[PDB]
Formats: sequence, structure tokens, C-alpha cells
Amino acid sequence: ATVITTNQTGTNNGFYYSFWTDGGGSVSMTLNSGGNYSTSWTNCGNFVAGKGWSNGGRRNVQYSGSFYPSGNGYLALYGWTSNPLVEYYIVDNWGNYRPTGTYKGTVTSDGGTYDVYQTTRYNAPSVEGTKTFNQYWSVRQSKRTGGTITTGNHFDAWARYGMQLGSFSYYMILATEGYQSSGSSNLTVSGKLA
Ligand SMILES: OC[C@@H]1O[C@@H](O[C@@H]2[C@@H](O)[C@H](O[C@@H]3CO[C@@H](O[C@@H]4CO[C@@H](O)[C@H](O)[C@H]4O)[C@H](O)[C@H]3O)OC[C@H]2O[C@@H]2OC[C@@H](O)[C@H](O)[C@H]2O)[C@H](O)[C@H]1O
Ligand SMILES: [Cl-]
Ligand SMILES: [Cl-]
Ligand SMILES: [Cl-]
Ligand SMILES: [Cl-]
Ligand SMILES: [Cl-]
Ligand SMILES: [Cl-]
Ligand SMILES: [Cl-]
Ligand SMILES: [Cl-]
Ligand SMILES: [Cl-]
Ligand SMILES: [Cl-]
Ligand SMILES: [Cl-]
Ligand SMILES: [Cl-]
Ligand SMILES: [Cl-]
Ligand SMILES: [Cl-]
Ligand SMILES: [Cl-]
Ligand SMILES: [Cl-]
Ligand SMILES: [Cl-]
Ligand SMILES: [Cl-]
Ligand code: NA
Repeated sequence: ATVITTNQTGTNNGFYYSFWTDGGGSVSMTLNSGGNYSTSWTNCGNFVAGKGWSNGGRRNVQYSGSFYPSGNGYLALYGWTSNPLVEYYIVDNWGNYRPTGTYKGTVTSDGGTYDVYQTTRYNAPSVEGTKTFNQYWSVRQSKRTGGTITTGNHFDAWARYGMQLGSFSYYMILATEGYQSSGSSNLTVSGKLA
């Protein structure tokens, strides 16, 4: 295993990984065999970390494990596009704070119903540095840790609702995120191209 406490991307046991923190509190990620990783955080600022793929795409993502936020955290299939720059989230779990914004309708996927939202961040950290970009969200109506995420179901619903993705030129990870919170996660990802 490899313990990560510093911003970086790379490959571990056949999976891409990304770790980003604003540097608040205490945040680590442990990289284990295959698609396994855990995180531990105490009074974080903001972080996003997980395993997945160097480029996004239509993928039947399978994951399992545990996600235990004390306060604000997200469990999401997470990544980015270029042209346009979009930060996208398919959220299966959260803590005290449910992501919201401009409501666009619902999509049904992997045994659940998801609420679709768009938000915008101005001059914020991104995979292209300080940038303005839209965020696309699918938020499950009931919390869970584990199952299939059919990314194609979400991408197609976003497209019907006028939320067009750019090119899958950046990573797509099964992410743990925290905001001014504590917690842990212990997750395994895999998944094949649909
Ligand atoms: O990973 C090693 C580092 O890469 C270089 O710096 C930049 C990375 O920090 C950046 O990472 C992004 C930053 O944004 C994160 O998304 C945040 C997370 O919270 C969300 O809720 C919020 O909306 C959002 O703002 C995202 O998770 C991270 O993946 O990736 C880009 C990188 O900068 C680029 O480096 C290459 C260069 O060609 C570009 O000009 C430059 O912008 C550092 O070198 C190193 O620390
Ligand atoms: Cl490190
Ligand atoms: Cl590496
Ligand atoms: Cl390795
Ligand atoms: Cl590897
Ligand atoms: Cl990959
Ligand atoms: Cl859990
Ligand atoms: Cl709304
Ligand atoms: Cl809108
Ligand atoms: Cl609807
Ligand atoms: Cl549901
Ligand atoms: Cl907004
Ligand atoms: Cl944000
Ligand atoms: Cl827009
Ligand atoms: Cl629930
Ligand atoms: Cl759970
Ligand atoms: Cl499922
Ligand atoms: Cl593409
Ligand atoms: Cl990337
Ligand atoms: Na749009």
C-alpha cells in the first residue's frame, strides 16, 4: 500500500488515481490492491480523491465499500471534460448537505432515481487551473454506498436537459469528497466500457 497526502495523479495497481486537497486539516488516501483505496480526514477544508480511469467515457462502473462522513462529504463518480470545461458528478451518497442548484428533471439508473442540477463556479481550481466552468450533477434520491453507475444513462439525460459535455480528455474517478468535515471511506472500483 501507498499513503498519499500531497496533490498528484498517477497509476496504482492498474487504476488511475487523483488526490487534491486545499491543504486544510488532515487528509490522507491509502492506495491498496486493484481498485481499492481508503481515505481518512479530520476537519478538512476541501478535498477530492479516488481511483478510476485516466479518461472518462460511457462505462458501467461497479463499486463497493464504506463511506462515513461526519458532516459534509460526497460519494460520486466524478471527472472533467474539455471544450467545454465541465466538472461532473454522479452522487450516490452525501452527509448533512445535499448538492442542489438549477433543477433540470430526473433520470432513472441502477435501481434509483437521480435529480439533475447545474451550478457554475467562477475562477475556481480545476484540471486547467483557475477557471470558470459549469458543474453537472446527478444526485440519487436515496443514499447508498455501492452498486453499478451506468454513466451513459446520466450523460444522455444531461444532454436531453441541454447540459452538453465536452471531450473526455481528463480522469473519471469513484471519488470521496469532503468540505469542512471529518470521516473515512474504504472503496473498491472496477467497470467496463458500455
Ligand atoms: O496533481 C499535481 C498538481 O497538478 C498541478 O496543479 C493543478 C492541480 O492541482 C489540478 O487539480 C484539480 C484542481 O481542481 C479540483 O477540483 C476542485 C475540487 O473541489 C470541487 O468541489 C471544486 O469545484 C473544484 O474546484 C480537482 O479535483 C483537481 O483534479 O489539476 C490541474 C493542475 O494545474 C495544471 O498543471 C498543468 C499545467 O499545464 C496547467 O497550466 C495547470 O493549470 C501542480 O503542478 C501539482 O500540485
Ligand atoms: Cl504523497
Ligand atoms: Cl504513478
Ligand atoms: Cl502500482
Ligand atoms: Cl499501474
Ligand atoms: Cl486508465
Ligand atoms: Cl458506508
Ligand atoms: Cl431550480
Ligand atoms: Cl440553467
Ligand atoms: Cl423529469
Ligand atoms: Cl432512489
Ligand atoms: Cl450556481
Ligand atoms: Cl464546488
Ligand atoms: Cl450555461
Ligand atoms: Cl436515504
Ligand atoms: Cl452507507
Ligand atoms: Cl446497482
Ligand atoms: Cl471524448
Ligand atoms: Cl486528467
Ligand atoms: Na447548457
